[PDB]
Amino acid sequence: DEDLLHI
Amino acid sequence: PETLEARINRATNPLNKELDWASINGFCEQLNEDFEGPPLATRLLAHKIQSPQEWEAIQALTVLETCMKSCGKRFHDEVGKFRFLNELIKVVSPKYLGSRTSEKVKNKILELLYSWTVGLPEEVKIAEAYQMLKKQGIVK
Repeated sequence: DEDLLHI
Repeated sequence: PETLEARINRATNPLNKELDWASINGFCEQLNEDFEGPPLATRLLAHKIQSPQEWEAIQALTVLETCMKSCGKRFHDEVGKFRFLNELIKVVSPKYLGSRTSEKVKNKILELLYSWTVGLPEEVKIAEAYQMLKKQGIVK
C-alpha cells in the first residue's frame, strides 16, 4: 500500500 | 460484452438523464466475480470520481457508495487502502483538486468516509484518513 497522502 | 470498464462507463455516463440502477448494481455484482475484480473496480472508480464533469463524478460516487454498502471483504479492503483513499483525498484537498471541485462532490465524499468509519470499523485506514481530514480542517 501507498503512504497516506500529504495535504 | 460487459467488462468492468464497459459497466462503469454506462453507470457514470455523463449523458445519463437519471441514475442507471441496472448498470450501477451490475458493476457491484460483477466486481466480486473475479479475484482481480476489486482492484480494477477501485482503479476505475478512482478515475471517474476525479472527473471535472460533476455528474460523472457524482454517479461514480453513487456506484462506490452502493458497492460499499454490500458485503465483501475484498472490495471493502481495497477501498480501505491508502492507494484508493488517497484518490478521494485529492478531490477534497485545496492542495490537489479541491479548489476546482464542487461542494456537492466534496461533501458527498466526506459523508461517505464518515459513514464507513461507523459501518466498517475494521477498515482502520479509512478512520485514519478521516482523522487526518479533521485535523487538517477539511471536516468541519
